[PDB]
Amino acid sequence: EPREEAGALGPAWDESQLRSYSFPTRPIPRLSQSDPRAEELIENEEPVVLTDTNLVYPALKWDLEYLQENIGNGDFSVYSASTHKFLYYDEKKMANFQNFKPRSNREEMKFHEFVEKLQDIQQRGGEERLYLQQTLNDTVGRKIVMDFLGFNWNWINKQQGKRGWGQLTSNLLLIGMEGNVTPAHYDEQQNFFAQIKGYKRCILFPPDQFECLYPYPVHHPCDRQSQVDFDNPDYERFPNFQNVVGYETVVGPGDVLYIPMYWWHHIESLLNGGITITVNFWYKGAPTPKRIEYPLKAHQKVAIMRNIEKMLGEALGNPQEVGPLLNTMIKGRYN
Amino acid sequence: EPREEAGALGPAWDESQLRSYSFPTRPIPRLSQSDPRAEELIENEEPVVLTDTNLVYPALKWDLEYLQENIGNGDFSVYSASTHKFLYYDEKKMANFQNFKPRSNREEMKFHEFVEKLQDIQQRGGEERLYLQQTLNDTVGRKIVMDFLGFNWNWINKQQGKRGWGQLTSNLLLIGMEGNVTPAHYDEQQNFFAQIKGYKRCILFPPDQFECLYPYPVHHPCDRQSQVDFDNPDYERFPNFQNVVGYETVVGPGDVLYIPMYWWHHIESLLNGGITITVNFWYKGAPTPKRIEYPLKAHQKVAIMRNIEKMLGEALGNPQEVGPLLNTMIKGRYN
Ligand SMILES: CCC[C@@H](CC(=O)O)C(=O)C(=O)O
Ligand SMILES: CCC[C@@H](CC(=O)O)C(=O)C(=O)O
Ligand SMILES: [Zn+2]
Ligand SMILES: [Zn+2]
Repeated sequence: EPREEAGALGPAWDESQLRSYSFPTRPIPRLSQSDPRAEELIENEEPVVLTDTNLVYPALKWDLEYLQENIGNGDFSVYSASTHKFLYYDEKKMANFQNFKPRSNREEMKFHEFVEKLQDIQQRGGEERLYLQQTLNDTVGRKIVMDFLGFNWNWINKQQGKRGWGQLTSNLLLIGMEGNVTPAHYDEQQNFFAQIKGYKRCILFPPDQFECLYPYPVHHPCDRQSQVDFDNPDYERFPNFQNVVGYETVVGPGDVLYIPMYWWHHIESLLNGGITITVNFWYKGAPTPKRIEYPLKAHQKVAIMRNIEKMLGEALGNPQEVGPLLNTMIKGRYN
Repeated sequence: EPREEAGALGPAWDESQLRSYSFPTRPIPRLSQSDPRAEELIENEEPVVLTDTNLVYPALKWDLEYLQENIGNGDFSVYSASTHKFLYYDEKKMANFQNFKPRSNREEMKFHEFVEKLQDIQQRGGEERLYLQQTLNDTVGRKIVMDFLGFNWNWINKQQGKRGWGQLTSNLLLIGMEGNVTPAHYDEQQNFFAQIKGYKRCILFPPDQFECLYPYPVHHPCDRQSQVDFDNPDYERFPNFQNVVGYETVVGPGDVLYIPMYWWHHIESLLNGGITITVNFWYKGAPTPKRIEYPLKAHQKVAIMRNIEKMLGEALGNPQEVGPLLNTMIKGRYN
């Protein structure tokens, strides 16, 4: 249920701001960084919302006005779409599938241009949607650098060490409009998802629900994204989606959600909730141990399936032939 | 159609001695060793019956009496079955499938014991069937050694050189009863199949008919054998068997059939034709070239599929899990 803001300022959100879907869920635990149960969840690669890390405490003051003045004059990737769904697609893989035409259009612009184009839309009441997704880099201004350095690196660096993870891969700056949705997908890296402004509903599915969520082929641009339209699921093509069960939570300013590697997640900025701001923290996972302990974990089987698809594309000399060969291998032999 | 024996001795066989099957066929070419078309077929890895190689000319005099006196006192593998079908099974793989109970029973016996047990069956009119399949080795007697040395090694050694094949792997001595059948299967080595006594109907299918013949899993004992009962094909499980087209021939004494590597073959000793004797010649194929030329040949795709199944069994730690994972990879993603 919804949490209550301090100072009797009422519920920060209410259930009417959540989109409706076909599957059940149960809540992700919301715990203190000092709670041993929170450490055991992260250790066991299960999601947990940490409420008091102060991970991005300096960034809680961030809003569009502050950022525009201080984030510098670098280029920012801004996506546009006529729908609320911002399906991610790999442009490098767009050669393998010349019949894929994305629904989101990426435009590279300056931050003040992003703010203005957002102002125009709001002014003219248009229905176009924007999502700014840009990796933080050197080009940011001095005050953002100061904020960045003020993150709680003491806490997250200990997490990185305790879990044996690799190095910090990148921080993504995410600024979306109310109602924006990132469809279900999984990432190959560990993720601390640090909410700054507004509220995001996060729905996670463990890696052992691969069978229910039907990722695209590895060579398709939407590799790692679910083929299922959560708003109109085709149960004839995706029958096991009827068995999908999620882990759900709403993160607000100051919350950090641990999204373990290979865990599916569906992320939506609450309806009529204003703009949302997030910074994520992506780390390479721990190295695979020399002695493989059976039985394998679900995410290890996912990794095997990915490797098979990759190698089959290399060996055949064309990713389009992967499907036919795989069918030939199984029809009447393993099904 | 049937060939006519020299000396006006009538047709060596007639169509009534062939079992009836559901698929069409067209004849394998019967050519002279000196015919350039025969060399081009072997070069292109297509089957051909060579009528005049003299490959096993010294062995044409072989019969049971001669062999019993001279083949020595080594052990011979003799298979028994209540059916005409002698389905091959790998005993080393019988651990992976503890629910597989073979229909053929292997007994290790002396050659005179093989002749006697065959005599008893004939005497009592029993319906039990035997198939002697034993690799020729050092234990054979002096007269068999003389015959073996008299094979046409000049011709076959040139074939081995011209085609870049590996070394001779083994010679199999095959002695079966009339009506005996070796069900459809493919071998990973090149094969010159040298008929000595009696007649065998050989039905071959190219490697690109993998989809129609439904081999067992690689880890099953019947790896490389077809799952289709040629006498009662289950078209619900094996629908593409209705599209199978074979290459057919009957080999007699003095014929040599080139069975290219990975080509399916179904071999049956003609009905009411007496005992059959064959010696085959298995060679490792040429090495795979460093630069892979696309498009791939059919047998290369078969090799890829085999390797995937093998690696998936190693990686998962259990061959029984290969099927489930492969299904998970494809359901709703590549089909
Ligand atoms: C562009 C990726 C951002 C994010 C989802 C979101 O907040 O809309 C996500 O999927 C992740 O941090 O892994
Ligand atoms: C045991 C294998 C013998 C042979 C078939 C047969 O003559 O019954 C075959 O399949 C081959 O030479 O490859
Ligand atoms: Zn993600
Ligand atoms: Zn064979």
